[PDB]
Amino acid sequence: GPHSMRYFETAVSRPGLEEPRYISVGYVDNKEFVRFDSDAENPRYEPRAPWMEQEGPEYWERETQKAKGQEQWFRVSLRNLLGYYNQSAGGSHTLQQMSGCDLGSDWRLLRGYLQFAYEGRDYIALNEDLKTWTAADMAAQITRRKWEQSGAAEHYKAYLEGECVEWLHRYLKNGNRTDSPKAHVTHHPRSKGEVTLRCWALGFYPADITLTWQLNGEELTQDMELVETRPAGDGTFQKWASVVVPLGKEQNYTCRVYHEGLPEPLTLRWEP
Amino acid sequence: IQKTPQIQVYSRHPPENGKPNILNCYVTQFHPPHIEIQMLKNGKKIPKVEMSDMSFSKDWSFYILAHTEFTPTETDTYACRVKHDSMAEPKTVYWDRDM
Amino acid sequence: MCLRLTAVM
Repeated sequence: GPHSMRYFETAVSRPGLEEPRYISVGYVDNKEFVRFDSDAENPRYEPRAPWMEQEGPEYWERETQKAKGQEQWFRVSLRNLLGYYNQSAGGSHTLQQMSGCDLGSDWRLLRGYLQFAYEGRDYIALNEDLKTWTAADMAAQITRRKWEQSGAAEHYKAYLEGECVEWLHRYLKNGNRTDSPKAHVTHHPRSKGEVTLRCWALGFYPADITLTWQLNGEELTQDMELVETRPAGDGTFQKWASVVVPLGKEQNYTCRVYHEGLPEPLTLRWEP
Repeated sequence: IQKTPQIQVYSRHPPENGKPNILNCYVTQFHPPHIEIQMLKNGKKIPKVEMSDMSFSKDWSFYILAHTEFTPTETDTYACRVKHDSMAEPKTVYWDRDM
Repeated sequence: MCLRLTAVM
């Protein structure tokens, strides 16, 4: 199937902190596999999935020293952004980065990513051509011009097409899974003359899933309540969707569960 | 600007009274990432609460999972209390075994 | 393998 790598990086300043905290989290196929945190007693990239312990000490020493460089890059960048936005001393500020590459099922590069946010809002991103930058804010154009003048994107294009794909291939080798939903309906009467059917889906991975309720053969988009998909904490996820029905008519309501691990969608009903 | 934490409180496994289980407090969609999360039993802080590490989603918002061992009963109330700068008051979400 | 940013913002 398709594959990906991402590094999510955060630098955080708070008024009661002299220096920013820097965190970098690496992902392969949307699961964390390495993490660097400057708050640690001895900061270093650390393995976060057992298959990563395969890597030797000079891997970790090299990644760790890059992270120390990135930490300083974020510090300087947070200081410059403060001036760009005419923000004074004495607030909390955040710089975020996501970067990485998407691979098709043939393991070829589909797309590389490099995006930044300041205060949780889009600041500047490398466009899909890996050659030009998009920046919305007036304050952001200062960065775009600098990076255009320095030709920074050339180095980023080379990473996203080169090392990002090459090392992602190495990682997919070293760690060479879906779990299907298990579904049931629970019965809860909301009032006299009405009943809530709750369709649960439990124990599934990946997290993406869809639950619907159908009348005859009628999807009921509004009127139906749901929860955001949530981690069970064991690696799997959960969701439910519920709808209010006249009692006795429970049998004319069918729930459907859509998930990429299923041979076909599940259909189910309340079972006395 | 500040984004208001969304909170869910729910058990890892289908709850059975008297049977050990794991209670989760899942907090999403907040910004800035600084946040305080407490889990309560009958209004009392639960001593050891495990806390996932700082993470954020594609839309840039942060999320964290807090969790702790618990044994549900018919009458005990479990809650998650969250303090975040987007809110003038802490927000408490109470565990509902049906949700 | 994490990317190395060059020029600061």
